[PDB]
Amino acid sequence: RTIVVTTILESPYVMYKKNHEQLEGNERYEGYCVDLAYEIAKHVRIKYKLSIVGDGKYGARDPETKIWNGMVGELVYGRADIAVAPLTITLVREEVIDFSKPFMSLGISIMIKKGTPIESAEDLAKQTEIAYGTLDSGSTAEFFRRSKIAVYEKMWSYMKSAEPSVFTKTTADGVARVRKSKGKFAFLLESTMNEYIEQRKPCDTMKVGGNLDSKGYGVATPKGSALGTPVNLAVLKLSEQGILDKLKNKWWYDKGEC
Amino acid sequence: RTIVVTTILESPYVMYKKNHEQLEGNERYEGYCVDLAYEIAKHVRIKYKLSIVGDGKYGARDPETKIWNGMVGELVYGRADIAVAPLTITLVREEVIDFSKPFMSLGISIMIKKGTPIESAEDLAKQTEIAYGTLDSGSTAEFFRRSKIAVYEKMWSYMKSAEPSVFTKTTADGVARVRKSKGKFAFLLESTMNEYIEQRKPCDTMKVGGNLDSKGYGVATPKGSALGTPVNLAVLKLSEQGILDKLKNKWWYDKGEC
Ligand SMILES: C=C(C)[C@H]1CN[C@H](C(=O)O)[C@H]1CC(=O)O
Ligand SMILES: C=C(C)[C@H]1CN[C@H](C(=O)O)[C@H]1CC(=O)O
Ligand SMILES: [Zn+2]
Ligand SMILES: [Zn+2]
Repeated sequence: RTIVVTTILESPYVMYKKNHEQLEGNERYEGYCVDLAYEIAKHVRIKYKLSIVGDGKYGARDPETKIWNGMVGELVYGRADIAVAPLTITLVREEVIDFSKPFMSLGISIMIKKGTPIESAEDLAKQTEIAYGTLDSGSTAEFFRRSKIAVYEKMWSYMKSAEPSVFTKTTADGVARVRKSKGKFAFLLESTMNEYIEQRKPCDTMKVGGNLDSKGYGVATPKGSALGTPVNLAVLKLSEQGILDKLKNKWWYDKGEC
Repeated sequence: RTIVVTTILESPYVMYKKNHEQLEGNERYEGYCVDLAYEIAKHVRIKYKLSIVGDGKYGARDPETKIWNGMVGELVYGRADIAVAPLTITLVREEVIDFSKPFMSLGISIMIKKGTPIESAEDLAKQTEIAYGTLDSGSTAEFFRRSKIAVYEKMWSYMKSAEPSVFTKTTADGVARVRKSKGKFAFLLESTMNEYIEQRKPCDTMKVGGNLDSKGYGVATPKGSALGTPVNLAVLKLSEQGILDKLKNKWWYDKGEC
């Protein structure tokens, strides 16, 4: 009856409101994905409750246990009805859950500290003075792991052997490390996050080059679900009324501090 | 057994090869969508035959007869198995057919003759010296028709009353009219086509501003079809192996004459 929407803390998708400790239920949270979930639930006509996923992950299958973790896992095992999050639409995920058409478009991109002499992945690849890394798990790591393009294989071989580790746990962590490494560390992250951070004080980062790939985030539901179709048409309607553009502007640029 | 793939002539998606009159079947054609269809059919393991849609349309429902026309129509009425074309993923279409995840990302955009004093839709909207129009039917017309954003309503009201008609039949026609109007006509078209034309001689056009929206083209199949799922995973695989990027580069930029 009250449907379970699994989500995850990630700025500016889902964040605690300033006085969250005095608040209850969905009121604790705000952000792009909270507003999206509200809009979708209005069109599909459902009451829902946002739940932060317990294990803090997006969704991968353990090669040993074959268990899906994260939000994908909550859907696969029947413990959530919908996931609304910056969940990258990937083939291994699409094989076990259903994604809506993308609510957001993006690509893997490069974050540098202002003044770093790097404009492209090719600049990074041909050197070692400036270190570079992805998140430890997620779709970006996986892009590099699986790539068969020369530049990207190089980069992956470099990252997978670099001492000490170039990979980081969270967006915050990768960003802190760009900001503290005096130009000697670039972070490979999705363009959406990169763009957001660039408009945040201290305004010492920038996105450089084009993106390395082209993909989307999708709202996810379990296979066979009766919410699949209405959720999909809901994303398209919202896209077509301009509401997805409006919410991106709201959370990325209306408040931009740079 | 040999599955019917409906398509349409549109450069550089599907074009006649130089010696097409001496050739037979799928060999008559080349382009981005011909290569896509080949790649998809390889992964899904199907033999197929490309058919140019008889009525030369993409897909709309007549408000009087309720008949779907064009490629969408061929799928809806059972006369084609798959459509592979620059078919924009729209809600009214998604309600009657199935689209794969997008194979290409894009948006409505502005084409000007080089030297026209226009950088944005806002520049166009606030004036009449420089005329502007969309194709007569398609997703772009429909964007403007349905928009509730102020700038775009203005533009739509202007276009729907302008004398003589600002709307044109085909991409070629809109382009010819940009090129012959001495800077007094701008064409609103999808960014993909705009980008292609900009790399074609006489190199007298350019794309200006950002896009007005964000959407994709999808491969389409009839609702309930056994090819739906494999086609969808096939697009994602191809996206993930870099083949969609490779084909775009091939048809848009490898040969670019500007
Ligand atoms: C925030 C992180 C862990 C997520 C967000 N989208 C990707 C995902 O859906 O896997 C991850 C980012 C990345 O891999 O660069
Ligand atoms: C080539 C034309 C008629 C097609 C291509 N995509 C759009 C469609 O799928 O409707 C149309 C373009 C447009 O509306 O600007
Ligand atoms: Zn707190
Ligand atoms: Zn000919």
